[PDB]
Amino acid sequence: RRYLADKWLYDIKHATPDGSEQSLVDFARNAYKTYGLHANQQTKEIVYREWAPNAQRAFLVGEFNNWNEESHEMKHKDEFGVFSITLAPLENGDFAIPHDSKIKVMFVLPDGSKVYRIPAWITRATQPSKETAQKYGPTYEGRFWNPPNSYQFKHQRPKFNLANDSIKIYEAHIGISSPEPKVASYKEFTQNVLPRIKHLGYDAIQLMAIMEHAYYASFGYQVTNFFAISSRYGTPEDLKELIDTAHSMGILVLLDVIHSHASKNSEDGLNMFDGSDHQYFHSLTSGRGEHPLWDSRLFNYGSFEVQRFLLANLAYYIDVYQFDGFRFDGVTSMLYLHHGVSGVDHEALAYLMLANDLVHDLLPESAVTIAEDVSGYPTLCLPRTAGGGGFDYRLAMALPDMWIKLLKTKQDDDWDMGHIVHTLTNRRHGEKVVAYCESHDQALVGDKTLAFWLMDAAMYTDMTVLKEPTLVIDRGIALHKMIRLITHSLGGEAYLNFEGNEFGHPEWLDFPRVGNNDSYHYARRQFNLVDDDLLRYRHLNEFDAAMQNCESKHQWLNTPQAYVSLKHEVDKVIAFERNGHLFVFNFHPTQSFTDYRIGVDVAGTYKIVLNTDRAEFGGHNRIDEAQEFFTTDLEWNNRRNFIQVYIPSRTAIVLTRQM
Repeated sequence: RRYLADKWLYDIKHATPDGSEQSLVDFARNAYKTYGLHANQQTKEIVYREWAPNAQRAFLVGEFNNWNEESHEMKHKDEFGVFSITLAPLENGDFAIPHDSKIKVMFVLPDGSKVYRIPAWITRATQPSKETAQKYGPTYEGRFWNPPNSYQFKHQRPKFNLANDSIKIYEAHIGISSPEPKVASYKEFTQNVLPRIKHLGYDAIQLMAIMEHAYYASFGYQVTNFFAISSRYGTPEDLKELIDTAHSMGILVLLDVIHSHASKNSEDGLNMFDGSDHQYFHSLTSGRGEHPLWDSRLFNYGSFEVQRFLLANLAYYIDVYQFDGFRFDGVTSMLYLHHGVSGVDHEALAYLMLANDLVHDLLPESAVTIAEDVSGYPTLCLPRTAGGGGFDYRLAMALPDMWIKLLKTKQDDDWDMGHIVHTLTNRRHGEKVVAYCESHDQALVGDKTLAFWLMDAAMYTDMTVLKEPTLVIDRGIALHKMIRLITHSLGGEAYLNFEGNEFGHPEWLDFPRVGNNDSYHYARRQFNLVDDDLLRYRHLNEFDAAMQNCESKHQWLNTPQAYVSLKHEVDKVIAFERNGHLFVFNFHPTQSFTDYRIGVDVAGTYKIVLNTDRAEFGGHNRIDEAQEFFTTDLEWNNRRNFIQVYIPSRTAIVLTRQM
């Protein structure tokens, strides 16, 4: 439709001093090696460069020259609008700027006034002290990171081929990852939570809220400093070790990348960086719209230095931190000119195309990219040789709403099985999907988790092991396990789980904020319930670990769609097959079934590999897992063979073929 992607690539490849040709990787590597600030370890010189076309003069200031506005003026802009400076070593032979001290760049504007900014490619920035804040407000401060010894990676990236391998994703947030009302750290995650995720068996960790942001209750979505990992949890070397460690564990690490919008903050953010309304962002008079959920600003992808900035940002996280891939947030607001309330923004789309090219050129056959897109735009996840966007996956954001309607309005006798199957299997061919049954927003104040819809206030008295389950608690535990498993096996090409729902976390989540007196009482995760043996929460957690490890041995996610054979409206039973394996579910409120027939297409002997009625999962142990299920050579539910099962009221099972 438009050929902006190809025009922009020719200019990249002949942007050399002699006119000779270079590669796209060479462009983005030479950029993060040439822009920002860089120390020379052999001569002790330092070089700094900075794009700022609206500014007339530029001066580097900070603790290293006592914020002097005259002594370190940069050389005149070249024909591309870039200031530059070489700092000689001091007379004693030392670097002229000390390590982790505070710095700013000052610009003189056309009207002669002065503004103060954190440099745009800085690698660290920090929240102010209570004394500074009473005076100057809540603005963050930027730091010059030049340590005496940089962390040296010891492990290679894990062996991974995107086309062939499955990926199961644990969605996590560093700060809430403890039972205490506080902000937890990178090192605590490395030592206390990486083992829990390895026990549960996920392939990858999706890190939310890593790009730096000042407003905590925004869950990470309002970004201020793009080349800086967040300081409220620790330092750049702490994170490199966290990733080196996951890599030794065989775990890929992905970054939540927010390139859809930016914070409205001015001094600690990019809004009005060089004084003007039109450097990184579209001007307000351009009428190019606003984000419908977040008070924010939007980028101008057509500027050559903005392409250099965002593309170097991707190569920097891959090369310098050894991240393995990305989830792009807010894709629905980027794709459309009305930002989600059918007319497409082709400049924003061309940037995502070039971004997918670079990332796959950097790690041939291994790199991963994912999209957050409510709308479901077609061709987003097809390759570039076929005209596509180049994404590998998208999220399945409609599924959680099906379960809420069921519990609020219907008696148990009146559940509709055919409606449940249709919702889970409706996806577009060639465009792979990440599925889940409740989202990180459903866990918040004012909302209700799955667990609360099922059992209500009786969770605060009758979740004890000491008394036999009441009628309400028995019903509730069984349904919580059945809902996750049918989502995992029937609903997509990858899986996702939000921290805490793997065990039925009660009550709600709430960050510190004005309406609760900045209370951290609900800004935490009661991992301690999993560790208490007088309660039933551990029953749900042990079920989750068994689900994930089953998939890694018997692949079923990154494979073709399932064939479904049953969905009965008076008995309330569902059954299907995928990548050669078999799945069965019974939802009836009072009746248990003996000798129920189930269909199967490849003859042989089958054995159960997962079962929800285990006592260790809170069940009543009515089901015998040592049984061999031989196939009968007779057609059933449109398959070539069948087996016969016993399934009590409210239980589910999975089976595979013995070679």
